[PDB]
Amino acid sequence: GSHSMRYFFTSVSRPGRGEPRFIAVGYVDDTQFVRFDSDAASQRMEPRAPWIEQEGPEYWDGETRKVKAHSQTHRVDLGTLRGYYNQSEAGSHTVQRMYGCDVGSDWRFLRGYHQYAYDGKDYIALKEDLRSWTAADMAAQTTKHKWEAAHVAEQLRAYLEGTCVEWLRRYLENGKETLQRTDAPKTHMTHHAVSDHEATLRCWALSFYPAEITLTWQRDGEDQTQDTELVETRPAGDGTFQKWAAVVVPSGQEQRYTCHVQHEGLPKPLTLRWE
Amino acid sequence: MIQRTPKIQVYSRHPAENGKSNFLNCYVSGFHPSDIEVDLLKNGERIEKVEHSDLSFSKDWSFYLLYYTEFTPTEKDEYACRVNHVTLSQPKIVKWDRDM
Amino acid sequence: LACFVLAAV
Repeated sequence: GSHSMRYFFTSVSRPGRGEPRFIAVGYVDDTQFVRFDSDAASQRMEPRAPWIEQEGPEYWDGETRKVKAHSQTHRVDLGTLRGYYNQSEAGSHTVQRMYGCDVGSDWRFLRGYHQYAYDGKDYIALKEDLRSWTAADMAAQTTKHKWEAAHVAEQLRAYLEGTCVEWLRRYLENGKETLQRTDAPKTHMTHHAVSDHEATLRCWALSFYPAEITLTWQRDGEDQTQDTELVETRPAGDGTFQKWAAVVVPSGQEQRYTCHVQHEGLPKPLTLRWE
Repeated sequence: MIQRTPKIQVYSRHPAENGKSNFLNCYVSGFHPSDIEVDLLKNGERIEKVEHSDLSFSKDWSFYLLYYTEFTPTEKDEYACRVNHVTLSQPKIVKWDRDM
Repeated sequence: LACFVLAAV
């Protein structure tokens, strides 16, 4: 199916406590393969997947240079943004950056992303046409003008439509065994009394890859939001994912309900009924 | 300043069997800012040999982290995850329930 | 492979 490569960077200011924390991670789809942490020993970009280990020192030296620069840039940024908003050097602030590309099933380019957040909210984002900017406010407008004058969009387009995609293809090949795998969910249901007239039915999806999945509850074969609970998809710690969906029901009515499961490891959607 | 309260899920990597070794996980997500305290407890006492993922975040900029430790569940031993965050009046302790 | 476009805000 379709695939993606994304890099995430977090920079956090530590007033009265020295340099800002800087963490970077790179993902192919839902698999992380690289990391950089300002708080760790190496001060280098480190591999977090088997299929990236084969890259030579040229790769590691260069990516280490690159990410350190990202770090420097964000360090200046934090100072700049505090001024933009006339904030004090008492509070800690956060800068977040995310960029990457999507490729369709043909591994051809599909979409490009470059987004920037200050203190947990949109600041400036590159639009889908990769030629224009969305600025959250007038402070971000200043930044927009800077990046239009310096023609940053055009620089990003080259990367997102070229380098980003070409290297994603390379990881997909070298990591074929894992990245091109599809683990279908193992499913089961649980039942718990809530009072003596209500009971909870919980629909479980385990050991699946990738993480994209849909769990819906139907009642008499009709979709049911209402008394339903959907937890955030979670990592098992072994490359697979987990998720459950629950519904509270009147005792004696359990058989009215069915959980439906959609996942690309499943040729046909699963329908589950209690027992 | 966006403040988001962490969602906490405590659970095992593989289905739990008393006497068979496994991993205990604590997954905190949807929070902001990033400063967060995450501890795994056995019978109320904190566990030292715990690892964690590299900080990352979702489409909405909220953070998520996985804390995990190797363990062997038993009938008697109680596990929990203790989490502290500026959005919390007091630390939140979420017990592991295998039969969820 | 990461990007080498680093424009400051």
